[PDB]
Amino acid sequence: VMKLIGSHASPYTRKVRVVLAEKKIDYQFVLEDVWNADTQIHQFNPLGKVPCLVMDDGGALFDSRVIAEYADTLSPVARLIPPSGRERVEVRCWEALADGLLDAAVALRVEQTQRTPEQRSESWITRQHHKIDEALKAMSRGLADRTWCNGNHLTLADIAVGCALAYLDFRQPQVDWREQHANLAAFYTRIEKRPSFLETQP
Amino acid sequence: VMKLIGSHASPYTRKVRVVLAEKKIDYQFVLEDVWNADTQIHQFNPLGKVPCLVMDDGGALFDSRVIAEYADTLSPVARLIPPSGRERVEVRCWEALADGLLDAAVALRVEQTQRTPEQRSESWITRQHHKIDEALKAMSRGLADRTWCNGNHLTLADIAVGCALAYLDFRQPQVDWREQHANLAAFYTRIEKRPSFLETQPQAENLYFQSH
Repeated sequence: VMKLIGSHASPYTRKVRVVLAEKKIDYQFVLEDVWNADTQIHQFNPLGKVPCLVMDDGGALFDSRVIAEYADTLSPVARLIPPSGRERVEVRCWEALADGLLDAAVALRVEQTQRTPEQRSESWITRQHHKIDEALKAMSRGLADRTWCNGNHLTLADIAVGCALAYLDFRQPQVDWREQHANLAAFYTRIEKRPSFLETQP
Repeated sequence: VMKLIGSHASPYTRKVRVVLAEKKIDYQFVLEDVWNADTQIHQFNPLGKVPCLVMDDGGALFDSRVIAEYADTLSPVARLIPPSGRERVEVRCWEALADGLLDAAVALRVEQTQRTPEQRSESWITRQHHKIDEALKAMSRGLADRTWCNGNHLTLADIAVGCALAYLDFRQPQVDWREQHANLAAFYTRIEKRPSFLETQPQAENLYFQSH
């Protein structure tokens, strides 16, 4: 049974867990705290980050984009990444946009947990908030009046976006993205009802 | 003609520029300082980062992984990403390992340029150095005795690793990765002489090739 090393809070881990649920791939979830000085994560991921997927042969895979892509090939249930052309690049770019919102949101969390008050930079905080604001605007423009991010079915784009919006609710709950972007609010109301999202809340 | 927004120093931009050169895809390189208060980057990439590839119709693509992947499809010259199976995933994972080394080295550059001396965190600096150390060990272990990271030819894996090692030479020269890992030193000697690498050195930021 493949092992996924991660945490319940990690939104990049959540992206992978939603993918695995949507693909109906069996796995064992192994919890690790990567921020603790005595973490053992470097035995498996040289970058010291979660998620990391460890196979039966002991092969380790990372990061979340690589794992999600691999998982899509492992099972015939759902079609999360289009095989080619315009649709594939669109889906990859949506994943990058969502991962970039996560990067900014996680940076804001790291600024509070990994730096003392004297080490914190208000210009850095402002900069990450601006990225989140701009990413949300792009997601809203991109989705427009459509049900799905790309094509007419669930893809990794939807999963990635859903994880990003849910992570804002969890760690930046004062960011009122629903008020600014009604289509993203409606999108999330739909996606959060999926069992894959229900079973992977942070 | 597509426009690539980037900087000479940016190693993620370099990865894309190397890919574009290997693929023989024409593009216009548009220099941008994303750290300037007057930057225009958010008019193209909502994340405010380089590289960003802008198409004839104004459509914008990011990040470097997505751009490199798209670029491999645009031309029949070389195949930088295997179409499937085990080889594709291995190449994607190699790219993530190199990009993660870059993430740590860039985090160090940000700790220098975006934090005052009073704000700098020695624990954060140590953490990123540990990631670079561990990434280099994995790259060395993974490459072993082979000529290329994956299969019998240059792939995106080799390009990404090359840009990472070059980026350490450029911003972190005290990391003696050559002395630590003989196989990486030999790998880099082979890859740095490729025209795609020669034409994209971050050191070209200093305007040397505009001298007569």
